[PDB]
Amino acid sequence: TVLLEVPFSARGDRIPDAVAELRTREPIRKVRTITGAEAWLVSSYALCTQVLEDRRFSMKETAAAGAPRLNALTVPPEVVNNMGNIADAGLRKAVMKAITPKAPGLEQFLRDTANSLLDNLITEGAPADLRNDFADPLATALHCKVLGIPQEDGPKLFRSLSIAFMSSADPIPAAKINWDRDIEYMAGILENPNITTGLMGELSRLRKDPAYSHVSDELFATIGVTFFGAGVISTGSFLTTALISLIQRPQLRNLLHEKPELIPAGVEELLRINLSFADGLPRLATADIQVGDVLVRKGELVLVLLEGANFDPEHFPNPGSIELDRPNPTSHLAFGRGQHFCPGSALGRRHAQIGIEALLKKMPGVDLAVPIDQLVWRTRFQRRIPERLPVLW
Ligand code: HEM
Ligand SMILES: O=C1N[C@@H](Cc2ccc(O)c(Br)c2)C(=O)N[C@H]1Cc1ccc(O)cc1
Repeated sequence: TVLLEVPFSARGDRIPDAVAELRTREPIRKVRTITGAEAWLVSSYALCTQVLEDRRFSMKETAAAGAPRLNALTVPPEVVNNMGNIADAGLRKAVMKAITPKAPGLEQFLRDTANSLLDNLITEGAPADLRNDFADPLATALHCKVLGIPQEDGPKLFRSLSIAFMSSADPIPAAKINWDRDIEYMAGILENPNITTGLMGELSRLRKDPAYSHVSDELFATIGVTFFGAGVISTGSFLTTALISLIQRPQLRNLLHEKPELIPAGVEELLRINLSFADGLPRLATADIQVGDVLVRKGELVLVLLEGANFDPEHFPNPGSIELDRPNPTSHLAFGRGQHFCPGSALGRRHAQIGIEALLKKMPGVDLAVPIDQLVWRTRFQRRIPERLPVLW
């Protein structure tokens, strides 16, 4: 037999039994990735947290030439260090402030957009596709608003994402074509006097402030492309797979419909059980480090399996059940942990909370319109998502 291959399954509606078996028997284990490289797969909560909290397991160094790779880069190697570059430029605080869900009227815009999308699906009649005609457009509209760019430019930027977030064994020619085009777009945005709000409006002002005169135009444009792409793919894919988990739990769907004040706690549990990340989070050891029973050596690749941690019964008893009264509800790893913890975590929560609130009000009887096994799971991608999510109500 050949060495165990990752990823185990592209399905986002069920966790393979192999995960709990590995976690119990071999919570750090050698595997082979799609590139042919070997890596250490970490699958318990305790070891996942250890890796993510030790900066000697480096994100930036995953991009080094000659390193064992989870997958091929779809961005320039410097962009793997995006958050470090933002910090070095003195821009971290300003970026964080621009992506909070607390801007005036942002939540009202999200509710208005979600309700408009749902009204259009109702008018058209069932079946409706909740990914392509709800979750993704809501994510795209949110990110255009947060960035300050025209809503009408969302669709073209969005069309780059089915390639940009591929998890490929080899470089992707289309990823470069789309990247260069999207960078050119954001560079034009920085020069566009109509763009005065949101993240791009703020970056456009900082760009002309003397305290930032030597920050490169490349970085300013890159911030726009990366925050659009990462935010849209992550929120769209999370909401889509959360809606599946909700539809498959009619008792919970009815509880949240009747008591919407529980939606935040329900979204936190949906984050915990979410299988949206298709691969473990990659890190390269910069030193020899003991992790459980394995001495990881300098230069080796480690993969932090989020669902390994989030379904670990030693941390979350009865892990496959959504329970709204856990004592450790936000201690999941859905947004990562440590140096690279997701900077858009609050916006991602609010996107999902508002999307679910609106859906349950407009379509309280929402149900799958096809048997669940008929969903088509995207392969070789950095997220797990169904190509279409057909529902009736
Ligand atoms: C539910 C939605 C979201 C989920 C589940 C999610 C998940 C994650 C995870 C797990 C990481 C850690 C990656 C790693 O450590 O290797 C991360 C990082 C990141 N996320 Fe999110 N995310 C979401 C929403 C967003 C949003 C809305 C934005 C921006 C608008 C965003 C931007 C980023 C960026 C830029 C990073 C990289 C941070 C860094 O390298 O230090 N995410 N996200
Ligand atoms: O900001 C970043 N940090 C790192 C780490 C990272 C990688 C994949 C993700 O899913 C997440 Br989330 C984080 C990076 O390599 N790239 C960007 C995200 C990004 C944006 C647009 C793209 O086309 C491709 C990647």
